[PDB]
Amino acid sequence: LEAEKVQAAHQWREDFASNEVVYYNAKDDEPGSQRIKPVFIEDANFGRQISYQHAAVHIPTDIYEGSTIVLNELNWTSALDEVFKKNREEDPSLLWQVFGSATGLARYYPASPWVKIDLYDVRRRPWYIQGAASPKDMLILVDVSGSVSGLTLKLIRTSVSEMLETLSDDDFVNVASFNSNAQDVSCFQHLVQANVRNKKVLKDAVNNITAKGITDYKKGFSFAFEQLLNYNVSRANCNKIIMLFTDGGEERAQEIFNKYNKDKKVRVFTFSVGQHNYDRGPIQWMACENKGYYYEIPSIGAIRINTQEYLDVLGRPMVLAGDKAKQVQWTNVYLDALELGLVITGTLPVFNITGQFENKTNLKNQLILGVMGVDVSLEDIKRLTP
Amino acid sequence: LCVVALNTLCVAMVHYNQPRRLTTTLYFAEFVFLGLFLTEMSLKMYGLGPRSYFRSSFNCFDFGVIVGSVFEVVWAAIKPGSSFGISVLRALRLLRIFKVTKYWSSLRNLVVSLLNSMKSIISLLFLLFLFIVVFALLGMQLFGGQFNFQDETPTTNFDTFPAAILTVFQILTGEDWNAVMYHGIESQGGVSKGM
Amino acid sequence: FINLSFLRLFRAARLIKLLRQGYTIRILLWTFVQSFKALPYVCLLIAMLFFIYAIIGMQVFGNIALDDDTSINRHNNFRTFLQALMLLFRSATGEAWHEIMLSCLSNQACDEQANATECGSDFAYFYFVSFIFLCSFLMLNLFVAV
Amino acid sequence: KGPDVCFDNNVLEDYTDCGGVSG
Amino acid sequence: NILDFIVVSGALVAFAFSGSKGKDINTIKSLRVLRVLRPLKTIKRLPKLKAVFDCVVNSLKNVLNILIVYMLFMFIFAVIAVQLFKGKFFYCTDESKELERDCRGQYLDYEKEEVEAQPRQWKKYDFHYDNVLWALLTLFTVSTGEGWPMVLKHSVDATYEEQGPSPGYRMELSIFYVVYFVVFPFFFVNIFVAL
Amino acid sequence: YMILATIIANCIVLALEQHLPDGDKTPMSERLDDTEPYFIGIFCFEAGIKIIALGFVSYLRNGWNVMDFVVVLTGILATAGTDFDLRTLRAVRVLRPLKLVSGIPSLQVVLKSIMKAMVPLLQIGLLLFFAILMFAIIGLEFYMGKFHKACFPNSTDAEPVGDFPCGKEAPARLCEGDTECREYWPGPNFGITNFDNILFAILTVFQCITMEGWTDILYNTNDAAGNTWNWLYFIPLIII
Ligand SMILES: *[C@@H]1O[C@H](CO)[C@@H](O[C@@H]2O[C@H](CO)[C@@H](O[C@@H]3O[C@H](CO)[C@@H](O[C@@H]4O[C@H](CO)[C@@H](O)[C@H](O)[C@H]4NC(C)=O)[C@H](O)[C@H]3NC(C)=O)[C@H](O)[C@H]2NC(C)=O)[C@H](O)[C@H]1NC(C)=O
Ligand SMILES: CCCCCCCCCCCCCCCCCC(=O)OC[C@H](COP(=O)(O)OCCN)OC(=O)CCCCCCCCCCCCCCCCC
Ligand SMILES: *[C@@H]1O[C@H](CO)[C@@H](O[C@@H]2O[C@H](CO)[C@@H](O[C@@H]3O[C@H](CO)[C@@H](O)[C@H](O)[C@H]3NC(C)=O)[C@H](O)[C@H]2NC(C)=O)[C@H](O)[C@H]1NC(C)=O
Ligand SMILES: CC(C)CCC[C@@H](C)[C@H]1CC[C@H]2[C@@H]3CC=C4C[C@@H](OC(=O)CCC(=O)O)CC[C@]4(C)[C@H]3CC[C@]12C
Ligand SMILES: CC(C)CCC[C@@H](C)[C@H]1CC[C@H]2[C@@H]3CC=C4C[C@@H](OC(=O)CCC(=O)O)CC[C@]4(C)[C@H]3CC[C@]12C
Ligand SMILES: *[C@@H]1O[C@H](CO)[C@@H](O[C@@H]2O[C@H](CO)[C@@H](O)[C@H](O)[C@H]2NC(C)=O)[C@H](O)[C@H]1NC(C)=O
Ligand SMILES: CC(C)CCC[C@@H](C)[C@H]1CC[C@H]2[C@@H]3CC=C4C[C@@H](O)CC[C@]4(C)[C@H]3CC[C@]12C
Ligand SMILES: CC(C)CCC[C@@H](C)[C@H]1CC[C@H]2[C@@H]3CC=C4C[C@@H](O)CC[C@]4(C)[C@H]3CC[C@]12C
Ligand SMILES: *[C@@H]1O[C@H](CO)[C@@H](O)[C@H](O)[C@H]1NC(C)=O
Ligand SMILES: [Ca+2]
Ligand SMILES: [Ca+2]
Repeated sequence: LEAEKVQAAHQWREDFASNEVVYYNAKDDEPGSQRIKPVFIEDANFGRQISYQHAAVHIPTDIYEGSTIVLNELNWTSALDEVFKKNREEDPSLLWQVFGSATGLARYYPASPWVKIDLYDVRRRPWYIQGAASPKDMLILVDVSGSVSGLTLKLIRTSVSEMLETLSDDDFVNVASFNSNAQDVSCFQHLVQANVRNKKVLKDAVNNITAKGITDYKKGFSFAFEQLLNYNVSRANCNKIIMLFTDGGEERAQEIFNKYNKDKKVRVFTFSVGQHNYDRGPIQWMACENKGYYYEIPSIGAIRINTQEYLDVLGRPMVLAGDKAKQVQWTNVYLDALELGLVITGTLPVFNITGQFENKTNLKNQLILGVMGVDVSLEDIKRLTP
Repeated sequence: LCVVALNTLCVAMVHYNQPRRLTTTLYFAEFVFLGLFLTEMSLKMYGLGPRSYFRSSFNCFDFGVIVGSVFEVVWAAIKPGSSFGISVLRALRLLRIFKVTKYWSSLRNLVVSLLNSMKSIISLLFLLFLFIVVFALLGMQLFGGQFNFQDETPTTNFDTFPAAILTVFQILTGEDWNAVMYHGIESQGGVSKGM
Repeated sequence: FINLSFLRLFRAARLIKLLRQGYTIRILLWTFVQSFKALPYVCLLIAMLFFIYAIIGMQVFGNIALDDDTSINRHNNFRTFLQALMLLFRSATGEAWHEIMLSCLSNQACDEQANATECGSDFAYFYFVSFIFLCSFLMLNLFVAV
Repeated sequence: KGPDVCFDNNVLEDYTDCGGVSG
Repeated sequence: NILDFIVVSGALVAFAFSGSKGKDINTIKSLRVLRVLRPLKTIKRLPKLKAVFDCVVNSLKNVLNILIVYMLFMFIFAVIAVQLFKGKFFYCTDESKELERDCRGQYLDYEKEEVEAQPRQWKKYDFHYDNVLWALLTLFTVSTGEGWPMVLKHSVDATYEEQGPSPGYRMELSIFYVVYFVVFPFFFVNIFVAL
Repeated sequence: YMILATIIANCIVLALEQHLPDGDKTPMSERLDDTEPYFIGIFCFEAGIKIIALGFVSYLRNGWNVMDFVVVLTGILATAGTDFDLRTLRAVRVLRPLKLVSGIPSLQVVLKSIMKAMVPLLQIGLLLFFAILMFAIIGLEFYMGKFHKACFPNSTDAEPVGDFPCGKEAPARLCEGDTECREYWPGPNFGITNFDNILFAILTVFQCITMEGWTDILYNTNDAAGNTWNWLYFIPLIII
């Protein structure tokens, strides 16, 4: 509530030269900001040194602090420290309280230095993913025709492997490959629970595909649409999405889309992978027509960001639902990134509601500002059960 | 001649991150020079006659350059993007310097002989182009589509006709032909087979 | 004790023994060799050009620090007279003379054994361009003389 | 047992922006 | 004898400045490298070497007009290349970014399977066409033939005045280079040999 | 002029083709493939008219007519060829642009004039070949299998850390750090430029004489066996 109220009254300064922003960046020993040097007292209930005076901010390696978006985020998120302090005041036994923004930076309390290379990204975390969108029924189509051989085949394999990491045990996924003939990359033949074992099996299967043949989009999309209509087996009964991993084509196949999804009940996400000059027209048309999105993956460095962005599209119905789509959800027992042991995290999305009193913008208000999270240790639950 | 020299000096000062005043000055000077050159090609054509003015080959070149410059000017306003650069060709009008020297005859006879055997030059260039096309087609058949390696696909490949003809031209010049040879050998199997 | 492995060349010399059968290659090879031996001062001028440019490169770019993944390294440098001559010949044939020029321009990290902490100069532009032009011109003059 | 919350196919969704028109 | 005078005077000045501290060490280095002209004294003493040097100078004077024409054509081509390619030879360290303001901070380099944090910096290509002198140097390197595929790739990938490269954006620009190779290395250089 | 239009159109069709790896094909590929037998029929018709006009062994007495007959025969065999060993027959259809040389006698005269000045060059090539052979032999006697040693770190996965040859102690280049020069590593350029046998030596010498990457081979010899005497092999090689 406080984050929404504060972000509603934002001016969006285009320059931060005269009035810098004051924040404590983590993982540290540029114009636009001034850093904070904390005391970092050694405290119990945590394995490290923490400071209760302010909140630490973590920004990923490939995201540059000092940009206009990041600076505006560090401006409007500075009002969360008071609520962090009040929440601790009402409960001294409270663990990390974190706000992970859609920009990429996470502001967490209490302040503590970050833990080689740092590949941590907040938007890939399971607690962020479960609150960014509802459970899903992903179906991955892979173009394994002659043209994808070489760099744009290992890139597709890595993209699929990274995309599978964005699923949980409440989602259902399957991977299929087509080259004039559609088939499953493994011995599942239907949607699986996408747990650790099924995801590992699918990753091993997709790591062993070879490129040959001629693309036929009609057969592959027919296979995907018939796979998404099984109803013989357990599923999620939620968001149905076909994620297409190809390079380019000269066919859009209006017939298949008209026959299968006439009422547009299934989203279609299309990815263009590799460095090539093939025609991207149909690839973007199929994304636009079916409530989907179009993404380009030209190298390895673009794999991580592009494989996580589709959750912005799936979050539109949640934000347009209103306050009814605001419930606290608890993740599976996982290991804390800040070396705290086994924890579960509560989750609550934050909506962007600037100027909603007059109801006139409605354009960027279809996306979430971020996700709040609070950590509960299993030691507390063990303590409550002598 | 002095006007052409001044035009050359004006066009030779264009550089990256030039002041806006210089850019505007050059933009207006282009119009001024075009109008002046147009008035010197009409008054000299009426004082000599269309048949007598076109007798000299360099006057035909000047007329072609003027027409190209007018086309560039009209085409640089309806869609200002890049530019062909025909306005620079007027610098060739400095070739009048040799006229006042004793080397005018020797340099003029070379151009006379070049124009005399123009058909032979065109035939030789076309034969070279035909051989380049044949070799590009042979390269397309031999290595077309086989340059998709595990790492980045080389730009110097034989997939499309423009790429193959550029590769053949580069090999003709003789620069980095060994790299293309290594890529072809690797495509055909490697050192063991395909050598 | 003694490294003796050159004598094999003598056997590889038997090829020359079969060069006398041709009645059109011998008369041409001998003619051009005899024309070469009649014009030694052109070669002397070319050698003086190489000597002067090697000395100039030695004095100017001699103390550039040797680094790999560059054009001034353990294989191609200005340190010694033989190394300078090798660099000049490599540029004369033309392999990466532009890369060598860029590898020594006024801001190169300098060797940890010389005096100046910032050695190298922007004189390499004129040095390399003039060397290429003069070498090409004198080689062409020798070719036409022969 | 799966979650009893499903949010999709909203009538007010914009979906007028892709990755193609923008780039 | 004038050259001998410079040699002797420079040696004397260097000796005079030697007996002190390092006053203007750059001038000391210049006077030290000035001593290279000693072998040049041998030309006059040997009549045969003087004769061959005179023959070389006469051959150089025999092609002065064609050298001037070649320089004029090269200047025209360099001006056209400046007009076509000024400012477009900038690039970010990682190909993801296309603007100078975006090319800030650090990125992940996925080379040699180590994924290292490398700084983002907005750099310029080694051989560019920012002004007429840079274009002349680049065209000289192209005419020599060394590394001209790299400049061809950079020219093809160039997009706009202050924007990063995009592969295969303007392939037709290769025509320019082709024309260049038809006119200088092939044609113009072959008329020097003939002359 | 109707036969010249058939050829120019065939050339445009050939230039419009695109090749994709592993059997993939664009729709335009099949669309252009369907155009082939009309071209073959037109060529066969023209050849038949010229036969019924000039005879056989004086129509075949012209080399250009021989080339045309070979082209049309290969095309006919490809049309009636279901077997997979047609690569050596489908590679003949690249000579089609040469057919317009036969259709224009002016180009024939120009080509005869350009090629009559290359016969005296042949002896030069012969001499050149001899030179290469000689140098190849010398290389085969000195640099046989010298580029197969590299700084492997600890025989963990047989991945060399540097792409340069070795010499164990000696004046040759040494490993730095925790690496040793183990036996067998392909070579400098994928193992292509070496003096293993006479063919590899000949290819390397031919690459050297064109002055393209000869310094790389010189440096490889320098750091494989020392730089004291390697210049005496390459400088005379480049010169001659
Ligand atoms: C929550 O939603 C609100 C609106 O619903 C949103 O506020 C809007 O923010 C955008 C910026 O993201 C403002 O856009 C202004 O106008 C243009 C369009 O972005 C910008 O000018 C350039 O635009 C190009 C592309 O169009 C862009 O690449 C470039 O960086 C821009 N800037 C340049 C060239 O300097 C303006 O800069 C931008 N800002 C201004 C004018 O101050 C909208 O005006 C905002 N609308 C409202 C009503 O405030 C808000 O950001 C959302 N919340 C979050 C956290 O993003
Ligand atoms: C028409 C076509 C005509 C063609 C004519 C061709 C003429 C030019 C021929 C050039 C041949 C001489 C150059 C030989 C290359 C030397 C290569 C080499 O590395 O030699 C070193 C070798 C031993 O190698 P090293 O590294 O010292 O030891 C460890 C590995 N064994 O050996 C040594 O230890 C040093 C011995 C080699 C250096 C001296 C060899 C004699 C050179 C004399 C001058 C040239 C003689 C020309 C003879 C013509 C007929 C061959
Ligand atoms: C994003 O940055 C903005 C500028 O850096 C912040 O805006 C500043 O907030 C300060 C605290 O509210 C203001 O200070 C006082 O504001 C009162 C308001 O009535 C006035 O007395 C004065 O303006 C000022 N008093 C003193 C003694 O300084 C700043 O005026 C105000 N603007 C600036 C500094 O330009 C935003 O607060 C910040 N965003 C968030 C969410 O904190
Ligand atoms: C054919 C004849 C009439 C031309 C005579 C020579 C000048 C027109 C040329 C030769 C030197 C050229 C100069 C070459 C070098 C420079 C420096 C350059 O200045 C900058 O680059 C400043 C910007 C920066 O680097 O921050 C402007 C172009 C200028 C003077 C060029 C302008 C055109 C000049 C003066
Ligand atoms: C003696 C000369 C004639 C030898 C070279 C003949 C030229 C006419 C050839 C060699 C380079 C060829 C160019 C090689 C590369 C290109 C760019 C290319 O243009 C495109 O737009 C390609 C389209 C695509 O991107 O798929 C094809 C034309 C062009 C300049 C080719 C046209 C024909 C060119 C100019
Ligand atoms: C499961 O799916 C199938 C088809 O996807 C549904 O249709 C049945 O398919 C089986 C195939 O062996 C056959 O019994 C009949 O073709 C279909 N049965 C009918 C029409 O009654 C099937 O109904 C789905 N559900 C179940 C429980 O099988
Ligand atoms: C004197 C002879 C060689 C005539 C050629 C003169 C020109 C082409 C050469 C001769 C010496 C050269 C200078 C030598 C050293 C430096 C120092 C460097 O940090 C900037 C460039 C600068 C200033 C050079 C510019 C080019 C230069 C002036
Ligand atoms: C004959 C001598 C003087 C050459 C003079 C003509 C040269 C300068 C002309 C001939 C053909 C011309 C090219 C023709 C087509 C294009 C494509 C266009 O999108 C950019 C300019 C560009 C690349 C032109 C540049 C200038 C060019 C290379
Ligand atoms: C592996 O490395 C160790 C030290 O890193 C060293 O003893 C040697 O190089 C190797 N050890 C072996 C071969 O037992
Ligand atoms: Ca395909
Ligand atoms: Ca080269």
